Amino acid sequence: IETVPVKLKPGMDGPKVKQWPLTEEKIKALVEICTEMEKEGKISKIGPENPYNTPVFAIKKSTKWRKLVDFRELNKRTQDFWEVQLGIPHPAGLKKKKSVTVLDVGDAYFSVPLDEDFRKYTAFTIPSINNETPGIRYQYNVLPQGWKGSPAIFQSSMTKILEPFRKQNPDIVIYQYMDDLYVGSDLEIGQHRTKIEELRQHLLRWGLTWMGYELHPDKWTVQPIVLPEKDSWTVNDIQKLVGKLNWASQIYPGIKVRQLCKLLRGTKALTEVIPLTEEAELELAENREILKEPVHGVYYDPSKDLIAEIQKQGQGQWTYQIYQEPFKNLKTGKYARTNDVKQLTEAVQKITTESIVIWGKTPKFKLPIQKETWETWWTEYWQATWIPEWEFVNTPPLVKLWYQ
Amino acid sequence: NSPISPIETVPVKLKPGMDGPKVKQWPLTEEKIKALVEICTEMEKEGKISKIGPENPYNTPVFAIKKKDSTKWRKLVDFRELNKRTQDFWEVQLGIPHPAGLKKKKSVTVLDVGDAYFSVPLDEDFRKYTAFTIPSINNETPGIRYQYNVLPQGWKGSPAIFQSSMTKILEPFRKQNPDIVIYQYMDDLYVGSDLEIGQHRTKIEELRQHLLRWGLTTPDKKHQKEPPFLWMGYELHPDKWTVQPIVLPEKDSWTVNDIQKLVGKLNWASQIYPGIKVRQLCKLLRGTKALTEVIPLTEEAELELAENREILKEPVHGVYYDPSKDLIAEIQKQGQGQWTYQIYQEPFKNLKTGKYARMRGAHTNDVKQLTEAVQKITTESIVIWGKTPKFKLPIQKETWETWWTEYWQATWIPEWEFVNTPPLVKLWYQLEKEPIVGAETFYVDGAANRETKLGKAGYVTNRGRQKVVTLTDTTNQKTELQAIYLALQDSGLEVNIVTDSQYALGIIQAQPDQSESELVNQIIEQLIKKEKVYLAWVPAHKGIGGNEQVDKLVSAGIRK
Ligand SMILES: N#Cc1cc(Cl)cc(Oc2c(Cl)ccc(CNC(=O)c3[nH]cnc3Cl)c2F)c1
Ligand SMILES: [Mg+2]
Repeated sequence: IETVPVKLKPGMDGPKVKQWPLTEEKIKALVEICTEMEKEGKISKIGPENPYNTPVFAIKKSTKWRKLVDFRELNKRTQDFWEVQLGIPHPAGLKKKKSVTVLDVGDAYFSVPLDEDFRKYTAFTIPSINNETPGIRYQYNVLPQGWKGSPAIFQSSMTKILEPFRKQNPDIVIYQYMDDLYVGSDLEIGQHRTKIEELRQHLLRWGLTWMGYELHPDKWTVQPIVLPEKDSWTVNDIQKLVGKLNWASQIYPGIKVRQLCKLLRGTKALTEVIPLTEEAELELAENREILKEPVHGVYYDPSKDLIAEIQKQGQGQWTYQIYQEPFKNLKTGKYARTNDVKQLTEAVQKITTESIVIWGKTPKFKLPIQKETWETWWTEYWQATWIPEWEFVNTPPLVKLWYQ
Repeated sequence: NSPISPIETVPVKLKPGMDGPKVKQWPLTEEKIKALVEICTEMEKEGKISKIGPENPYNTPVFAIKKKDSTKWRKLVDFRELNKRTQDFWEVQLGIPHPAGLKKKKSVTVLDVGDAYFSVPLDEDFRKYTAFTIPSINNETPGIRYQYNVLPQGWKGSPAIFQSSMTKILEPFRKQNPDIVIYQYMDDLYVGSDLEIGQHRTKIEELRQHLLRWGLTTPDKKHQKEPPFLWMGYELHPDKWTVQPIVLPEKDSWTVNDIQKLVGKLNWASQIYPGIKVRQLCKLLRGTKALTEVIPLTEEAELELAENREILKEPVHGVYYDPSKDLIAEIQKQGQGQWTYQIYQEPFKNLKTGKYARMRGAHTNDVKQLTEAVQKITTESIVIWGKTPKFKLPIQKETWETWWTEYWQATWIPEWEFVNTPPLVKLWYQLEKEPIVGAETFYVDGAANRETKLGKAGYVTNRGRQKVVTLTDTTNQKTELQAIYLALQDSGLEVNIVTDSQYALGIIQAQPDQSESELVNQIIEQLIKKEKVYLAWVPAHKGIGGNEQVDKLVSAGIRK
């Protein structure tokens, strides 16, 4: 096979990202895997004249260990290649299908050799414990899993592989994103599963083998901001409500509070009850209607990054919002049901998966957690083969209460 | 003289778009010129360098020095310019071994490699860039020109290429001797086995010989160092380790420099001597400073120092690591944001100790700090031992449970157990989930003028009270906290407070027990004394009753 030449975005050098410390268990697992990949020619040991590095991790995905390379940096620095030069167009139909199955096709890439002048940028290190040994250095000789360039390059081969199947099932949508195929149909679930098995057989002829089996995106609907319903309303309850309604108005146009504030006039004790006047009763009812419908004026812009915020609500509940401009929510949702970090990583993965399906992009996460805690623990429960961008924030205080 | 390894060379490049150095050789004394001719002549004989013509256009300055006590000359090459132009290499090591991570061995041998760098060849295509010139007596005739055949001292690539070369060389021996540990550090190898002395001293020789087959010379049985090994500020004995002796100076007048050097030594001692403190001594250094400027010790600083001397008066040692057993980590609060810890596998024989004394943010509490300390120790343990320890913490499971479930950040301590070692970690107050019936409701507010920095803080209450204090050189933030403080001062043991400051609410809802802000500390004092406090937020400038009135009241003279 002739290799596709790859050039970095002008002025950018390759990644120089340090390896996060690994437990013995994972180091040992990585050493087995890499020893075997070396024998098979997929990777080769490198010398110190290669100054690059990309972190590596071990995950379960099953009880078998899998190597997960964090190419987030290489991906940012090679964006012109995989997005503009060799972009994979994202089908709008995928999210409309009743069932979507996600298949791992990462092994496909290991039979295609990587441009020799690019290999150096895929350098990585297996560290040792207590800096006993210098630590084992490799680069890739073939398309590596986790690099967005790999599917960009394999795109032409994937099309040949899928051509018969597509031709025979023209109402099935197949989308490739990183190491995975997303396969959507409107069929009855048994028929759907049969066509998936059929697809597996096609793939098998080219040497290839927080979520249910399938995804059901047509059964994804919004989380309305919900206003409580009561017989008796205290000053506090109306205050709470007005605060909730107030913030809600920045997102939704038409939200009105005039009447509600009229009740609070004076310097009233918080516990004291205030019977609702008919105008207020009705103002409340009008807002209530507005919140059930979508946001007028808010549209996905492909030239912009997606952002995800998540809030811990207690009792295993987490809310989230995805937007490109603050308050211009494209999607909002809830995730439920361990410990906090486990739940959070589950939520992050589910939100990312929905994001791939809806837009063909992963969002940048604002995570309500301490950096080091996250960095220590996230790999223990991570099962995806991609990794989204993230940063760390302080959530508080009522952005929490304004949802759920 | 010495061998030069037949190991393959590492190909080396200049930074793309850069040519090699062409730095002008400055005229030298006859004395210096003569020394350099004798040195280089000898180095050429040994293979280390070679003569080249004037076709090679590259040059790097050369110097020579000889101390006034000595008669031996040394050559100094200034590779600054070549180093700019030489590619980046992979970093040598992520970290250095900690003694506490060493598994105990029956026998240990240290082997330093002689003339490490000069024993490794240099990429033939790159040698040209290492050119230098011994100049003529008064720079009249063309100088004598040389280039390096081996890794030069002071060149950017030598450390990395050496280590790389040592690794390749060691590989086969490792694969045939999996039981033997060999630590690589700089020119050194540290070699440990569980074999009996005889079979060890044999295996050392097989290694020394294997190393010699590849051009690397090492010391023999007679010249090999003996335990205790003194290494990087540590002492490594056969079944324990410690830090090298710490001399705590006595002084009438302490200079900044003396205190910096004291803190450093105490910090270094803290890895095995438990309970070391440096907070008060560090407080003295946070200022204009100046190395020779004497700083008088505060009473607290003197007491801290005295307590450390007591800790240090008798030697303490740590044990080595046994990978068949779990690690246990214990943490104690020492007060004033200071934490101390000990890690052992068998109580109470410590592998090592440490401290945590870090403010994360302006306002915090002991539960947050403890979690941070746990996180630091966990990372440290993964680095030193490749696994996390089981924890023993001075906090009830119930306190931890209440805190994590109600707090808004995700947080997770791995396997731990409560241990009753006071002071215990607790939360000192809690805010009500609901409005307090039969309690006065204070609507509070603050305002600050941006030009003048004058401010007003105040409240109105449902029982008809009001108050307004004036403030100078303040900010909006500060006035909002003052307002809350006022309401707490003038209220009974139960009170509902309504604010429009998300800033203040956020601080207070995290149940801080300590702050850099005096005002916040005063607010905390109050919150502890109260029986019940309910704190709520309303948006500002929406004419919400109670809020609109205190807003008019505190805006007067400050804002429209
Ligand atoms: N100098 C030095 C030095 C530095 C380091 Cl990091 C390690 C080192 O060797 C040791 C090795 Cl390779 C393993 C274990 C240890 C700990 N010491 C022993 O096991 C021991 N046994 C008999 N005498 C001693 Cl001392 C090493 F020091 C020696
Ligand atoms: Mg205000």
